[PDB]
Amino acid sequence: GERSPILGAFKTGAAIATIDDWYPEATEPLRVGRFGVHREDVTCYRHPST
Amino acid sequence: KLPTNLAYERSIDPSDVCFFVVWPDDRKTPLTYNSRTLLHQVDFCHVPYGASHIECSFSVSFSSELRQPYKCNSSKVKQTLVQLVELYETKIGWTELATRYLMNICNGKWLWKNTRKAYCWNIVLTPWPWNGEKVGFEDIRTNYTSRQDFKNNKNWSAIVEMIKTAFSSTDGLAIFEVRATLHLPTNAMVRPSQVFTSRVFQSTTIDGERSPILGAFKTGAAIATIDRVGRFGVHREDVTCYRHPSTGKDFFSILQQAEHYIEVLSANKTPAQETINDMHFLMANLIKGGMFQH
Amino acid sequence: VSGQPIKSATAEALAQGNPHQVDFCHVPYGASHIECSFSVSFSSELRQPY
Amino acid sequence: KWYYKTITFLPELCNNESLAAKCLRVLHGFNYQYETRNIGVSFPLWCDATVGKKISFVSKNKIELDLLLKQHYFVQMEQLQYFHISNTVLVPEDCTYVSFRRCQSIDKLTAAGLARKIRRLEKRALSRGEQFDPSSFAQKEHTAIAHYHSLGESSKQTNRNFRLNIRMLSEQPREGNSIFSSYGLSNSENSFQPVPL
RNA sequence: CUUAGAAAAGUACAGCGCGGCUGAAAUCAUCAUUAAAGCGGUUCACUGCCGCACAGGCAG
Repeated sequence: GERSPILGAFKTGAAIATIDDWYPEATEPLRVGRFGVHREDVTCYRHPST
Repeated sequence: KLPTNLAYERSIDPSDVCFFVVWPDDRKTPLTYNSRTLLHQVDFCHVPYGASHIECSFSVSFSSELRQPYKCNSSKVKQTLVQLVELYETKIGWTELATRYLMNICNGKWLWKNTRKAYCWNIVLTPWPWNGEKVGFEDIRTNYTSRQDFKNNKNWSAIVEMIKTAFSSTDGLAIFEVRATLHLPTNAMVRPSQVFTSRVFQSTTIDGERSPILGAFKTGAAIATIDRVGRFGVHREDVTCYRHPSTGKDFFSILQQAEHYIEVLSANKTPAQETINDMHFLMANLIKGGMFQH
Repeated sequence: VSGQPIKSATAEALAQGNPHQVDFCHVPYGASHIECSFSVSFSSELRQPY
Repeated sequence: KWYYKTITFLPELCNNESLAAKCLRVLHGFNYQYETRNIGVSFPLWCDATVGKKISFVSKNKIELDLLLKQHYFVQMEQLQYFHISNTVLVPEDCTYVSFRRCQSIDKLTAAGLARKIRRLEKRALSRGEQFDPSSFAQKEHTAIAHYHSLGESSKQTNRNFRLNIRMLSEQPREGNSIFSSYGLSNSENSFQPVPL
């Protein structure tokens, strides 16, 4: 009966899936995506030009 | 120069201040306040008769979240800011900012006006990570009233050191748990934070009953009052704001001189009058965080 | 935008107070430790395309 | 038979709370300097946000009331165009009777009054019994009270600015005693004598 | 200063009988809202009395 804060199901999925560190100049893991998008830095690696 | 996306995250993380009443039996009960309404709401909070001393406790945690921007549209300004932070740390050091942030923790600045008419109030905190006894300050009113008075403490160098390491090393972190003891007069007025909307306080339920509180943001203002640190030198009481954009010493007019500051910090000894103070202001704003988008 | 300061930004205007409303969640005083729990399952649905 | 005279605060920029407080002050002074307590005080008009712009003194004895309104304060304010005084008018039979009772409850409802009450209980604990603990007593979370004006006063024997408050309420139109406390209050310890508008 | 000058279209009325829209169904895969914050009583409602009163009344 009490509303409680939660962590979204898709957000926790975005957490345990942060394993991608195979991009060309990798330093830290990223969320596994079709275009290896970084969030702390806006620009995304693994661009189709690469 | 300002990228379309540029955000920082705060390094100092103060918490709420919860007031406790200590009885002669040393048993502690949460402070409570009365609310009066007319048939408009006015709130009154006083120390109950027979109470020994009011006790206030909160936790403040430092972290190294100013090392790199939280978000950054362009990579150039990201490495610019990172290099600026590294050069400031290596050339000037974190001692001044650490001492200014720690003095407000220890001298009871976060109590605001609650310490106006108290006979004596003590500040004792337990840092983390720690390896010995708790750091203790006794009778701040008479004993500890200056930087020299604070430095003459038994382990003032040790506590201020862990703040420097927390600010310098990545993942570095220092946690303090402050506990004030206020020997207020009989039925003395206690002034907590008033909620935005007459006099009505902020309240959180403790031990099943409501209690007056000092807002986390409000306590952060007292901890960060080192100049209050902000984009402009905004003064709460007198409306006018110093460091106006016309004065050329706001955050943005200083931030956009990042290349010049990088050149100065690495060429020769920086002047302690102009460049050092600008660096202190820049890093103080970085610690607070925020968005510098446009 | 990328220009001189706006003329109307006097001392008072830049130092007024702008209210905000946020949701504040914090550990209650007197507690011991926050506990979080969730469930994740691994399946073999990657072998054959949907 | 009751007789009354009224005075109106002519200036528009004035705190009628303060003016009524001063009026009650001189009234109390007269009620001591002389032994009589015949004259009461009534406000012909009353507003929930402020006491009325007129104060009317009601007494059973005509001579006592007229002599009271010859006090130095009233005379030295009359020629200053700050006061307008009516000579005397017999109480109409169409008037209404209400009581401006002073409330001692608020003085204890306030926080320092609660502290005073607990201290008084501690002192009266000299009557033998188990020593009580102040921790048991606590203030109410919420308090709701009716409208009041709390005119204001300052003690003369000692420099304590005790603030008197009065609550208006209707009462039975007959009470022949015509007695009051040091101030006209309709809450005299003996009885709650009504006053006319 | 009028295609100017003038003018009563009115009396009655029954739309009624009868009806089977029925058969069948998969909407369908993936998803980080994130960063930052003082709403501010300078005095003002104090101190005594009674009553056993976390009762209710007194005065200055």
